[PDB]
Amino acid sequence: LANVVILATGGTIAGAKLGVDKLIAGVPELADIANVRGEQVMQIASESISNDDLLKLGKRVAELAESKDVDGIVITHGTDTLEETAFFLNLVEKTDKPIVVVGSMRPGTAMSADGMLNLYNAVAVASDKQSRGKGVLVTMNDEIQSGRDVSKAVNIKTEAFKSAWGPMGMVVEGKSYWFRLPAKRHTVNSEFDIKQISSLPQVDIAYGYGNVTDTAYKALAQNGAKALIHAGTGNGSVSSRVVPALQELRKNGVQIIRSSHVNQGGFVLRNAEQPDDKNDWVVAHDLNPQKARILAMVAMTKTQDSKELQRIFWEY
Amino acid sequence: LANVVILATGGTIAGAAAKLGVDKLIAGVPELADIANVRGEQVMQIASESISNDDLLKLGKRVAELAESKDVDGIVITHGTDTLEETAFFLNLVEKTDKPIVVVGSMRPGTAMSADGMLNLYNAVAVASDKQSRGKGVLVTMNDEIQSGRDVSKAVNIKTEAFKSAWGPMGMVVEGKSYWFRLPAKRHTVNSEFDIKQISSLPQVDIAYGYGNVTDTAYKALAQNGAKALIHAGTGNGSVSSRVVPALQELRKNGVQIIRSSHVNQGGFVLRNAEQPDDKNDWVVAHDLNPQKARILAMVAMTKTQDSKELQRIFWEY
Amino acid sequence: LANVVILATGGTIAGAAKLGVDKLIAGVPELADIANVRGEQVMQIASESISNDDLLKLGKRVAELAESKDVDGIVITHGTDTLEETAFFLNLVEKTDKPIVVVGSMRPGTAMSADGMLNLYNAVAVASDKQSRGKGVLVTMNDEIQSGRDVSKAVNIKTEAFKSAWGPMGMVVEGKSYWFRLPAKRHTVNSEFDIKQISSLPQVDIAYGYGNVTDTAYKALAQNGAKALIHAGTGNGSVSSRVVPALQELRKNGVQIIRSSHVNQGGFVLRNAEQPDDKNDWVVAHDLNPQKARILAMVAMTKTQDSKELQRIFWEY
Amino acid sequence: LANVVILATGGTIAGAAAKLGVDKLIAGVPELADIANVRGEQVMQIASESISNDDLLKLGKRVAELAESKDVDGIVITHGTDTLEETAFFLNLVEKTDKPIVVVGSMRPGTAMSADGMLNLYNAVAVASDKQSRGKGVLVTMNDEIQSGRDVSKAVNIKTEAFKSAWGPMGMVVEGKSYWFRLPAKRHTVNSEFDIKQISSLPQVDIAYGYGNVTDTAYKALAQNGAKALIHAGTGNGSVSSRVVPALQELRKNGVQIIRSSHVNQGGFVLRNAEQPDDKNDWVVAHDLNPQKARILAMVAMTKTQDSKELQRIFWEY
Ligand SMILES: N[C@@H](CC(=O)O)C(=O)O
Ligand SMILES: N[C@@H](CC(=O)O)C(=O)O
Ligand SMILES: N[C@@H](CC(=O)O)C(=O)O
Ligand SMILES: N[C@@H](CC(=O)O)C(=O)O
Repeated sequence: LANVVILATGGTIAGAKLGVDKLIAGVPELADIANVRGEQVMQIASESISNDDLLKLGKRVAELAESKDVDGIVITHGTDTLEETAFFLNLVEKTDKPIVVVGSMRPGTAMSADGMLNLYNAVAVASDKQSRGKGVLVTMNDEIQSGRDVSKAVNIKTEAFKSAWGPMGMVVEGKSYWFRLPAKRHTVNSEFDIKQISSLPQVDIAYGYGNVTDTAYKALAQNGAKALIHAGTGNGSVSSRVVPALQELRKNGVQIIRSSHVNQGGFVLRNAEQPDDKNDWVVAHDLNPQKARILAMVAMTKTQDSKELQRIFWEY
Repeated sequence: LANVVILATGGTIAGAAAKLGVDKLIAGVPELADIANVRGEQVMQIASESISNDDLLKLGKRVAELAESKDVDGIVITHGTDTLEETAFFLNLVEKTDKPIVVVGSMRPGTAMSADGMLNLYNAVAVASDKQSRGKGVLVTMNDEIQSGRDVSKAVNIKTEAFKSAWGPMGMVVEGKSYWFRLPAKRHTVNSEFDIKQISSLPQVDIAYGYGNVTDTAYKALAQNGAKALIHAGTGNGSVSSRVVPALQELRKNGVQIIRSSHVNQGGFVLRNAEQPDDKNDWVVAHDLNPQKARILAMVAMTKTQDSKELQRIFWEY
Repeated sequence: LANVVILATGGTIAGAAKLGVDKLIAGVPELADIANVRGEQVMQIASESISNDDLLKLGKRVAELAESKDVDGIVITHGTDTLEETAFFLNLVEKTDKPIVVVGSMRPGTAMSADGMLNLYNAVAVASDKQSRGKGVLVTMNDEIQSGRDVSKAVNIKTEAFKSAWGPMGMVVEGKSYWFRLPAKRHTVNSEFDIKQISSLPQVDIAYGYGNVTDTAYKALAQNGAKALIHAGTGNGSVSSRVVPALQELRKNGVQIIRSSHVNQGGFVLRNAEQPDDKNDWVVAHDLNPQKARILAMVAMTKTQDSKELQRIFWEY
Repeated sequence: LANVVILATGGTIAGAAAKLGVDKLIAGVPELADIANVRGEQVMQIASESISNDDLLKLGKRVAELAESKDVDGIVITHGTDTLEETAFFLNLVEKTDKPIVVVGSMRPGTAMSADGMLNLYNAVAVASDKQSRGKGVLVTMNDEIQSGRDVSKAVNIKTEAFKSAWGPMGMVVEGKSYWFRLPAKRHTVNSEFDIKQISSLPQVDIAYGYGNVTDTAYKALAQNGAKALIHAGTGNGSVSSRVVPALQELRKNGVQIIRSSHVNQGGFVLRNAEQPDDKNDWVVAHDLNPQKARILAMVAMTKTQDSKELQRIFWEY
């Protein structure tokens, strides 16, 4: 049987009160499908995660990917920032070993609680040869989702996690069924490595909407942001009122990254709504504002060149 | 034939955004003359991502004058897509009329191959001319759909199907004809307690985003710059970082309404007292409304009340 | 507390369709907090094998419970395969404002993370709720309140199996109902149809359109007693060259021809667009998928044989 | 510039359906000259709902000779939307080439307002011309998307977003540029074991629907009239009424393959041995393939094997 480690971090799947040992006891069928062992990396509500928490989780994952005693890794996590952690690990963990991030929308105490099967399915996928080299996976709602572009898109319901580019597969009675492969750079073919990463630069997000001002953009840069993800309307559109503040912030050395709150499909096109070449801005392509923040943080451990940041938004 | 007035505000539907005047928009769709007697007004000429609260008030005031005119049966607003959903919701809350109000944009300018603007405008006029549209609240007619101005949202970039609601389209418009499948359940227009006739100004409301390692910085800065309500665009169920809760409690003590929305915009809603102790903090949940919609309702509402219980009731009924 | 009766019909919700209604209820003790619940076993079937006579029996029992002063709301537990056919049929023929809720599960209560427990809780919560009065028949899976009219089994395996092209009308969360849309189409109290009057349904069958299809399924189904054929066409109810002559002669010999599609996620079949329905005296099924259009074709033909009245019905329900 | 040949077959994309020649389709998109050296051929002029197996063989042999030509870089087929998905999957199985093959149609004719054909055709040529398309299998380029011809389906009537896949678009095409976000996982084109150069005819495969009170009649008449496989378009997970199981045991006993598909088409798939005992019956499940797509794959598989176990492998790899 495969050797799988579960790194627990908290979340509703642990309602964040249960320790990894009771999560494992909760799903006795795990022993039918893998030799499982757990660690408690942290116990948090994922809306409260820090950059310190990600670095600790990422270092611990790498240590396990380097052990020959570990065939696959499952991370139990809060749903609220599951997508951010999943994408982070996709960029920085240079391993073909299966990494599965999994949450639940209900606590194990609720009627029809989703955690038990989610965790069974995360271990099955963590144990499957088909998962090797696929990059980071999320195994909720009987789907295999890419950790790059899966997002918490529906509140309350168990089908919370969607990608604009579709599920890559499904998992049913412990069996993995593939229908698509990834096209963007991940894990083994990533240029980033958590091994070379000691700290993450500060990246914040400001929201675009009618009558918005430059207040959040200025205040976030004054308080440490090295890049601002603009969560614009439409195709990363920027108010004529705020454009001059973004110009001034870029000259001031802040990367201006044009994402959107248009998250079910499509992508932000360079030079369409704003003269990005002229302003030395970047477009976040299809990536939603919290995903763009992660790719921006990870990329700026390696470069501050707006041209290289654009290539990285076009490749990951 | 109904008397339909087209109010032009700009947008890609008038693009080469916001370069063609209403008379060339109308002259580009000669078939309008078959379904209605149309006339045009230029209310403004803007890229809608650049809208001000001043422009919104101006539009709500002009719509109100046309609605009470006996020579007007329906009103079409041509508009940029980027904040179409904000304007549509605003009109839905403040125009106390039964007459059809339709907001319409296009994802492609009229010069582009396979431009969506001509059929969109034809459909908007058809819908605004139709007795079925009366009393339905503000409607949006893109991609052959009749969408509620309340909860339809620009959810897909680039593609002509950009506008979605979590609760589906209410109907379709095909070859000029409206087909209804659902009716609105939330208060609007005729049955709203709000009225543009009594609204001349709007309180400042701003939005801040929730994500990993977020700080209280944006909330504090926005409140220092005049925000009377902060929309929290939370992760998950309006969830709030432990590092941010202290600042939201101070800001509420200071008289700033705290309204928990989310960036989980495909379905579901934010539940009172689930992720945060709203009753304890005297906060409001925004129910199913996305952050930009919650802003529009928050600021229409606070023309009338600062009581957080009334604001919660409004977020549950509108 | 509301008085709610559960009628059990089978389905994976009752899987180990092997569990009696008394076990289903006991397996959700929380039902005691939200209603006074009684169970009856109407039948114990896999819903893929349901018959017209199952439908009438279930409908006639629902009508008797609706007429009773001691019943506030009704829940039917049902297999998911034809849940959408039963829910539409009940929406057409039950003349009552009392809540009727149809419910199944995609996994048996024996499975890890079984969905049947919360589904039944939700069905009783919604059947108990005054908000449900006058709304027509409802389906309460995946935390949603779906219209029985146009909800369909659209996704295999997963618990979000039920979708409507027109979206969920609401949700049910911790036993409370949250409404966002109202039905537009005729249902229940405003229906011209009544299960009280119906003794037996006309025979109605369905044939599929596809490349290189022939007229064979259509003639064989009519030859074995179909009074109406639901064409499950490509595209906008499109009909092959090769099939149009056989459908014209069937119509000529009194078989109703109803143009549906296997294009089910949205849109509708438009009269006179792909085929000259006025000339052929055919009918379009509007938005209704083939199995839905079959239900409505059965109910409609208990009243009329006039193709124009059938088209009016397919435009109103 | 790339050499792209357009094989025209009819459809709404050529409507005044199937009335304009390939020259008029080329002339109505003058910008194609900017992106490729385009040449055409009228293969047939039909409403795609009337297509035959003869039409498919002739089109697959045409596509094969052109792909074999060193003066052709990519191929575009202009087609009716009703059976576009069947043709596309057919070609993705039988055309052993890394050269781009794009099937395209339109939901509105080019005379309608905001007609979708011009941009769809431009995009099909752009993708057919793109080095990124080589090796990807057959593509469909409608609604600014790049869809796999394997599993894209006409899922929405009337609207230009008609074509969807359960597994999402692979990419998008915007201002003639291709943007990829997934790759195919299933066997196609060059790694197919099937080849149009070896196929002179197709076995007869027919489709029958499952629903309440369904009987065995359709299954028996279709087999009596020549079917060698029946595609069972079941409720749920390929479920079969107990009124019908006996009839299908009989037909399989008499050599007719029985392939369990479903009318549950937005997601999941039909699981072997779950709803019916397929090992015991010697039946095949269609996996994620919808009934019309299952038929295509059955027909093509049945030109190389009558072994139900080999057919099931094929349903699992393609
Ligand atoms: N607030 C919780 C929600 C969840 O886990 O579902 C978390 O992310 O930890
Ligand atoms: N930025 C433009 C885009 C559009 O109209 O599609 C606007 O909102 O005006
Ligand atoms: N075949 C079962 C499926 C289910 O109930 O989920 C039935 O319809 O009875
Ligand atoms: N009936 C037409 C429809 C279309 O092309 O959109 C066809 O398939 O030929």
